[PDB]
Amino acid sequence: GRLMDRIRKWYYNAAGFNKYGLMRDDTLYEDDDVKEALKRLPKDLYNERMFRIKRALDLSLKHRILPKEQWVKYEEDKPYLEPYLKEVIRERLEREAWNKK
Amino acid sequence: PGAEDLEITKLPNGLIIASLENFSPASRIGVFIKAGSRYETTANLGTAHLLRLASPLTTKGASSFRITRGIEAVGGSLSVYSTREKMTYCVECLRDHVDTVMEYLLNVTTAPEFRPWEVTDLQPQLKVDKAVAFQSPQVGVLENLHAAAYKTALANPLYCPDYRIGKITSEQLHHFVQNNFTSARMALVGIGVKHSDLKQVAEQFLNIRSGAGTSSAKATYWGGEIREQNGHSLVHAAVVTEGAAVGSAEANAFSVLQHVLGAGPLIKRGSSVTSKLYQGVAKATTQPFDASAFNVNYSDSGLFGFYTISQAAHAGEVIRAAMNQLKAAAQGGVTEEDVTKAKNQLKATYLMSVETAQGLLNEIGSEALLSGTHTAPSVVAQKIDSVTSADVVNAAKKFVSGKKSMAASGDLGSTPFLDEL
Amino acid sequence: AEQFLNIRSGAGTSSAKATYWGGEIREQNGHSLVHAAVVTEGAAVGSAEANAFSVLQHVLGAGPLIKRGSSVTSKLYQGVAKATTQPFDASAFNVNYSDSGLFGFYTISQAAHAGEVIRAAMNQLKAAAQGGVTEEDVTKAKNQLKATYLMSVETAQGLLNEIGSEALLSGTHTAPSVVAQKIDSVTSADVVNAAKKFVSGKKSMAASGDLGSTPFLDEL
Amino acid sequence: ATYAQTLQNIPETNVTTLDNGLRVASEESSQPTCTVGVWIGAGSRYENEKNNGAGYFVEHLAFKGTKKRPCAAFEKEVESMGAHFNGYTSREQTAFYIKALSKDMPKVVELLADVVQNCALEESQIEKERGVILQELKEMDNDMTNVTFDYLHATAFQGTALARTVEGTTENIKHLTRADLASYIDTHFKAPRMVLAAAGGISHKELVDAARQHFSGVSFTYKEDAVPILPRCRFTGSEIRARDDALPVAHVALAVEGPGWADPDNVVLHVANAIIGRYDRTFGGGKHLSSRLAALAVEHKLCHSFQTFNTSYSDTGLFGFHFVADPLSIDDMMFCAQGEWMRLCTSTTESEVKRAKNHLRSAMVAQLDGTTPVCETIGSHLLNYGRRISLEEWDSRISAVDARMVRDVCSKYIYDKCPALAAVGPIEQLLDYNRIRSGMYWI
Repeated sequence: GRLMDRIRKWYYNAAGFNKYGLMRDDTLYEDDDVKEALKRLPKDLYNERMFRIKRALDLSLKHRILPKEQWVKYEEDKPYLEPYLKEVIRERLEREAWNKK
Repeated sequence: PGAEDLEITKLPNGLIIASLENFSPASRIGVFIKAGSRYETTANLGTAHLLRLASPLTTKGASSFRITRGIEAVGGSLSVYSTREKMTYCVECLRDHVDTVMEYLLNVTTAPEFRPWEVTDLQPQLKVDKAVAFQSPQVGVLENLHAAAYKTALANPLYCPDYRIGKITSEQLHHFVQNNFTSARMALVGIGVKHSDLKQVAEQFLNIRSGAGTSSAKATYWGGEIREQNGHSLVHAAVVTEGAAVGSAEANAFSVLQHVLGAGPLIKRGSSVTSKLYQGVAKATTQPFDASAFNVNYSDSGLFGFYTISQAAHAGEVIRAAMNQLKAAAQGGVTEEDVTKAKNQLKATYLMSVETAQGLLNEIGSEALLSGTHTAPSVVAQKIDSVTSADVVNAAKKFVSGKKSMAASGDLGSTPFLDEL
Repeated sequence: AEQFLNIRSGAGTSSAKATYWGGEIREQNGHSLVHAAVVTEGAAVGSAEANAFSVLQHVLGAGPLIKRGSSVTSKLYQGVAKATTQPFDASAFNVNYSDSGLFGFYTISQAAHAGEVIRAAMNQLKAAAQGGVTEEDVTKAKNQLKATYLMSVETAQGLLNEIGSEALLSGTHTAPSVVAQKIDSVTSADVVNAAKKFVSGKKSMAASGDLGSTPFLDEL
Repeated sequence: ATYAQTLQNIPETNVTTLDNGLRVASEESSQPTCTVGVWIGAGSRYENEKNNGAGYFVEHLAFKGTKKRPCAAFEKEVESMGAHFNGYTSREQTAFYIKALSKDMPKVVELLADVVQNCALEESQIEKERGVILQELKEMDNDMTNVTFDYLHATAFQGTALARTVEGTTENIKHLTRADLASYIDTHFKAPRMVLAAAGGISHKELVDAARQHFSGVSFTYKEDAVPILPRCRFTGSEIRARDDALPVAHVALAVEGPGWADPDNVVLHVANAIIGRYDRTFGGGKHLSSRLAALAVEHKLCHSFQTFNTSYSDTGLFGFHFVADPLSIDDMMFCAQGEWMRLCTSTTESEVKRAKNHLRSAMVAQLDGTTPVCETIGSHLLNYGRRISLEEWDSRISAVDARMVRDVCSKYIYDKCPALAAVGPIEQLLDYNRIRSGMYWI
């Protein structure tokens, strides 16, 4: 219910990846599925995700963060990759099952 | 159980259903459509070509993976043949798996998704597919012919032009499918199947609206001249003039004027004596060659003339001699007998071309889509011989008089220009 | 040249006189701008009928003389402007070859306004074939031509190429004074005549771009 | 009307023999048109070293007229009735057949018989077909796939009769005499070794009549009635490498000796070949094709095409594969290829065979898609398998197969065998027989 639904917002501010300007999806570790997903991202969505990351890294080399104002907000975080990735993992399970079969 | 019979329902929306149980151990279902490279515009060129290769891509119901693994699992096959105005998606499996191979056939033609990535990962294949086909200079002069013979629609190339490789979008694919694969333009034929089933399916699974949607811009005639100097030692050439259209009773005249001048040998390594044109060219050149009667029948127009393959040097004499031999036939040079033999070669050719499941389903389909009917092989027999020694000599004139188009590729240095014949 | 130069002498192989065809090559290629050139047999080099076209050239317009100009002294230009709304350019094409020549116009226009631009480019050439040439347009075109020539010979390259060309096609050398006469010895007639010879003779054409809106030679 | 049944409905093929030995057979359909031809069991394997290319020099004159009717008369008489005359000649099986209206069924038979018995052999035509063959060899030589299979035989059966090309040598074609062509027809084109086959809308009985009438062979001694047995061909595990780094792509073919028509295993072998199948640049399937090798081929761009093959002969055979590729990927392809063979002898699954069977079944039916094809089946069945093998039968045999069977059979003809190799083109990357050989075991 609305329990872990406010916990989530807590955890989200706890992680702090928004202090760098990264969407929750910019932090996913790039395994095989994630990699495929990212190749399916539309030109612009990919170029934006890139800048966000190339900027976060530059922050990390400098040992700074974004001025409080620019921080991503729990509700304004676009899960731009989540759906693609879901499909990639979907297509995959099909194959996997179809081959033992 | 002997020979049953060719039923052919004609549903509300305008979707035709032509079946025929012949009890072969194998079925061959096929969706014929009135789509093609002639509904293309300068803006979406080659979107027809790509749609032809995009047949194995994911659909709303089956995945790119499962479609191939699905059909392969039953020794099945999917294929897509197309002309400047007629696409033919069709499967073919063993009787017991018609249900299986159907799902995909239906899913492919009606529920395509054309996903951005799959689509753009596929566009490099246009580069290939077009390179292999273009190995036959035969298909090289035909492209340029239709270009010179028209100003629009049919003038559109059958293989995606180069500059447009990699610039086609998912929309162009979608929009071309939404505005052409309309139930009114679609016919779901089939062989080795009982009409009650082929029908049962067409109504329960086929959605897509009807009505021609977008209509092809009537093909204006041009009468061009495209020459392709390219070194290649053999000069291929095709000189033609507007012939007849799909159906016209004047076209059966050309089909007979075809076999009268010669339409490709019937005896391995033969000399084709029954071929006016061939014999005529022989009596002119000394070295190897080949020449024939070219005849194309399109919905709102047609083409007709000859085609020559000769050595670069004897291209002159071969092409000119190929003309005089067509004029001499326009001036009473046709025996009442040449017309009787040509009538048989034509009945034969037709009668044989329908022995192979593919050629048969393509006979039933084509007709059951351009009139929702079906002439008996007995009625078509009449139309053939109901051609007089006149009609022939007339078609021959219509050629010598009408404006001519021309296509040629090779070391054209010795080939003639249209304004010299 | 003497003490050092050598090699064979005498014509050697001779070029096979250029027959005229009057073709139509269209190159569909997407490119947003449709370039087109419609021409007809023009005059040969050194021939009399040349000067006339050279003057019929500057009369219809031969490329702007004022940066970002509007070229009013250009019939063809002005004519095309009064027809299309969007950007473009159109000019007087003139080639002088040994045993033949070319002449006509050239148009650069958007793919959609290619029709109107090319057609408007024609009527504007016919209207000049039917007395549409002032005795004055002919006097101005005569200067622009003396100018263009007089300037092209300031650069060492252009000069050596002037001396050469002539000293090779006749082993002579007209004075810049004699060439001046030939220019103005052109009557308001000769001009209207060249303009006709164009509308009457057989035409050739070349075009490349999104030709979807460009016309076929048999529509002009 | 389930598959199962439509299979047993097909009209049986009737066979009847004359006193001379000729065998007549056909499959009757309600087809208005049809095909009839005589399938002679005599090719190049039957030729010796001095007459290599007669069976071919003959196949060229079998249409330039007979004694009864010269060139123009023969051709004209055929063309004018809309019939299609054409044929061929292989290492051990020639054939001439005509496609025509069911009406001319009898008029055709007379024509066929007049070519196999009274071929003209006008010596004016022989010095013309000489230049023509000599010219077709220049064309055929630039056909890699062929230059390759010939070389394959040429070394796989080296030292024997099978190791000869069908077209024969250049010296033979330049010198073969009227005499030899004559003597070749005389010695080989004989009734007991021929088979008049036909299919479509024709009466078996009327056919057999027309035969009795024009195929009037006379046999006195036992010699004439005997069907010679050919001296066996020895298989040699070897290789022939024809290199030319100037050709665009390389061609490679690898094979082991096959059993030969007779053996039932040929079925299993074809099932096996279905599991691996074939591929080529334009297959839409792509990375999803069920054929493991086709997948890899696609993933890594291993080739332009590849194909399994089970060529059979009377007493022997060639079971292998052929791929075309770029100079720089020949190695990996060859590697993956042998790999898939080993996967056959050791770990074939039931899933793979199931599909394999269904794919074979359909190809088995597409074999009979026309009158020409059905006629070809009948012609070659009697000539090779003895009688005719029905689809209902074939299908029973194809169903009998399973994993264990495939493994046990592929292991029988493939595992640890010394293969024959033929490479043509820029084949530097592919190398050492010793290596390829070690690819024949373990997985």
